[PDB]
Amino acid sequence: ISPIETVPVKLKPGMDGPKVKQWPLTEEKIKALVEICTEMEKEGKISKIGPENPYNTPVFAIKKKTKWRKLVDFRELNKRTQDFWEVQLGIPHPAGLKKKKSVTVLDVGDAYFSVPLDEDFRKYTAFTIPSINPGIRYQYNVLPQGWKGSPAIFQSSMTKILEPFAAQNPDIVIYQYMDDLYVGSDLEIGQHRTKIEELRQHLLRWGLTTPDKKHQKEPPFLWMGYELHPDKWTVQPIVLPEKDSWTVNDIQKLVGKLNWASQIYPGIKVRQLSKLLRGTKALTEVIPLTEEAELELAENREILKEPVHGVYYDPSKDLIAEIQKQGQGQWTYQIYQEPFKNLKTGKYARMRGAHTNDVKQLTEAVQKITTESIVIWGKTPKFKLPIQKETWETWWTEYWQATWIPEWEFVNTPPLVKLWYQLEKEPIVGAETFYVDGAANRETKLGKAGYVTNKGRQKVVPLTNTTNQKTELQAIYLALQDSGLEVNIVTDSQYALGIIQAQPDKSESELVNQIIEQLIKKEKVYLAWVPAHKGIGGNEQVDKLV
Amino acid sequence: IETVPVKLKPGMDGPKVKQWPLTEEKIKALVEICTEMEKEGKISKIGPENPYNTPVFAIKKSTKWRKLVDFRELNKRTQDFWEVQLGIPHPAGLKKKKSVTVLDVGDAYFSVPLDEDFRKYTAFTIPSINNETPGIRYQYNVLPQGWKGSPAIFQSSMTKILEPFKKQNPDIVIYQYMDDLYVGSDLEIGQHRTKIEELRQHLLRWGLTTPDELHPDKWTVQPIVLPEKDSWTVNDIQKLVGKLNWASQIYPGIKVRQLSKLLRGTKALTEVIPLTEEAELELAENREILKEPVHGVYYDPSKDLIAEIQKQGQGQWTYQIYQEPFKNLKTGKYARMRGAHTNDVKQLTEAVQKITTESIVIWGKTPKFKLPIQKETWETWWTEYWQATWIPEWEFVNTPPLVKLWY
Ligand SMILES: N#Cc1cc2c(Oc3ccccc3OCCC(=O)NCC(F)F)cccn2c1
Repeated sequence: ISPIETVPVKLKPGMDGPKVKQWPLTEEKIKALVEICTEMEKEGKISKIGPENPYNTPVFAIKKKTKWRKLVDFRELNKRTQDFWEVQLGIPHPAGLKKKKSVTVLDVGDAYFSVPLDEDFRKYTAFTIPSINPGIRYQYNVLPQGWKGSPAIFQSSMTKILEPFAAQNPDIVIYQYMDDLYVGSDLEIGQHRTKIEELRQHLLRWGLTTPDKKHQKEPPFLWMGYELHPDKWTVQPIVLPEKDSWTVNDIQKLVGKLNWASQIYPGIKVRQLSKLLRGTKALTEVIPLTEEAELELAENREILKEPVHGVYYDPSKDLIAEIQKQGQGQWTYQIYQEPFKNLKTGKYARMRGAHTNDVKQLTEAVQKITTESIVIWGKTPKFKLPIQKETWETWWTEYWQATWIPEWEFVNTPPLVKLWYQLEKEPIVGAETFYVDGAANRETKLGKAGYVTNKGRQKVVPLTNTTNQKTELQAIYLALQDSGLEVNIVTDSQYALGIIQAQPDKSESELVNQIIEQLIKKEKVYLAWVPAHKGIGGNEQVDKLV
Repeated sequence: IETVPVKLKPGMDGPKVKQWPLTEEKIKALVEICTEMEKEGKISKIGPENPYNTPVFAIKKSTKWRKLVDFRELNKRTQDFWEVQLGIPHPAGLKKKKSVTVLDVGDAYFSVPLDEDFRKYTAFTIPSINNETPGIRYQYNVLPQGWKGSPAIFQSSMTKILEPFKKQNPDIVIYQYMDDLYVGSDLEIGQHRTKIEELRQHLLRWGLTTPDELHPDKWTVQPIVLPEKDSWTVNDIQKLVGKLNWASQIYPGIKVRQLSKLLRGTKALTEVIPLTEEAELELAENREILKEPVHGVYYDPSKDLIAEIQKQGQGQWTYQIYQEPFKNLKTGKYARMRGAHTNDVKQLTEAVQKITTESIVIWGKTPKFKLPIQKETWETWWTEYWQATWIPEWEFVNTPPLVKLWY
């Protein structure tokens, strides 16, 4: 229907067009089919064909959610056609729009059939209506529905069609998206309503129907699970179901709705709920709920009780993001230009790695935020951060990775971010020296831990249900319990030396947590490593004992 | 100018790499840059039946914006059959010259048309902010900078232009990696810098413009240093025995049996132990085997080079280039000097760039770096100090060292 220039299309190299056999179908529909083919051929969107080079594609039909509709399964032609540029995977985030007084939503109908199909490629869309026995032989002249090439071609066609209208009206802004156009303008309602009328008249000269103002939608706008309001945006109403049992499926659909709402409702927590999902089993088992999971969901219901809203972007104002701790390896942030209205909100969780500390998680949060600001606003924010310069200078000086830390100002809001202890970097003079070691049996899984100190002291503790890893941290925990506020531990295991020197303040293992509690209490600890089984003096003894 | 036909290795499709989100400022520079380039004919806009892509970045070469294209993937899918077909051979004498200046001859390529059927694989996208609009799509019509095929195809012209200068100066080494000429001499820095301006003028008066120094004389595997101390402790002999035990994986003729008896009973860490006759003998015998280079370490022209970098503190970073574990072909240490106007990512980025040049001079190929940095962090700021036109491969070693001081 459009005079648009076609886009040339090829078949995947060394392939050929789809040659499928039409299945006999119920004549009740066969005649219902031709009431479509003739009313489509009259508008030119298909055309009858002969027996020349016939490939074929199957075709079906079904009722309507009054008017039976046609279906063409291009699943085989789709496989053989060339590849195209990928249509827009993402969408704009409302935090990122800038308000435009009057906004108008136009959806073009028939959009794929308004756009023509490249001539030499039409012969591979051939399809056939059956009989009882001959057969009607058709083929497409416009972008067929559910063909692989239709979305990307139509998007490019539409883009080209707008281009002359934009060059005349640099005052107005059009967002394109699938079959919709969203037109915004800082024009007074009479100029704006006139320009919209110019646009629809332009598009109809290229064959593209648009709704009349009797059909022009009006705010609020329900778009991609949002509520678009003339001065504010929010998500759709969230509904958290109340069930006794919970399916593995059911838990997935809830952590879904919950993550969605965290864009704008601050405080959403989703740690314990997806800990339950760590089952990774198939999707009908009724997973039982934990008490912490039952508590978290309660708390989310209390945030979602009331409704909350977000502002739009203003390019003349600064961009500021804030981060507050929530204790469970869970962090939360709000992005705003004004202190009573957020642009958007969100959370971060270090569900990667078994041991971590707060400063490193804080840095990873700053990193998440910086990536997201770039996507949405084209810039990075200024950070309002609950940590102090001397704290951070110390960690990123002594860290092994390189880290990049933007300009930030310290907001004094508890809970702060601090270093909860520091290992000494040289041995402590006038402190005992524990020579810890530990060992376990891979079959029995019994093992043991002990130490020997320079003051002649000696212990050995038996363990059950352990591993050379568990018992090696168990040795170190032992030396800590039994010593002064200053202690010199000396160990032969690289694993245990690895965890400790990382300086974690939180962990999955309760053993490591108990070691952390002891290290916070101690006033000085020097940890030291020697090669195992190298007759160095000190280890040799423990190894025997243990 | 007729076009050299260009073919991928058969069964290889074109590249499809995701475009990275960019600052608004950078997008403006690309759109300016690309608008001029479309006018001079170098690149053209494309349609939706072109599925390929290649990332674009904007860097600062200066107070003007240069554009950098990451042709890494398209190089693997074409040039791997163009190290063989039109390959440029590598002189093993360049590492041995006293001075080596590097000249940028990237403009040459932009005159030469690119094979019409190959252009579709040069496609790139200028992204938009907040997915407002599918980006601007372009493809090249001329030999693109950063593609490894541009200097293969332009070789014949380059050999011709250079040869009148090669005759006058038969003792200068000229090597071409990508868009850069490496010129190495044995002249005094005063005379080297003269000869370079002669070549700059010869080049400029044959139509080849270039914008207006290394010393590979101390480039070897730096030896392992045993701390020399006047007095020793139980802790210092533990650090010493632990180091020498790790070196035994490199120099297998190391005996630590004498030093380990020197602290026989369980003794306090700070307890000072004097060393016996057989101790200093085990220390000095091991010092001489650790200042003398390794046996069995040969460059393999079929394996990749691998460069590992570790952060040392106070603006110091040490590096190791190898192809097999522990057979280090090269080691060094890089230190910045940018006061308090230096940060961790500025220093790592210059480290990578300096390591890649040494790699190019010595072997004619670049390593693949095992980088100590969060991946998303690097994918966000590396372009802020990238002054180079090539881009090495890298991955991110989220596993810590635990070694450090051993280097
Ligand atoms: N159904 C629907 C719908 C409408 C839009 C949309 O609106 C705009 C269109 C052009 C220019 C600016 C626009 O937003 C600026 C902020 C604003 O005020 N938006 C409209 C709200 F106040 F109604 C943008 C993106 C997706 N859309 C989906």
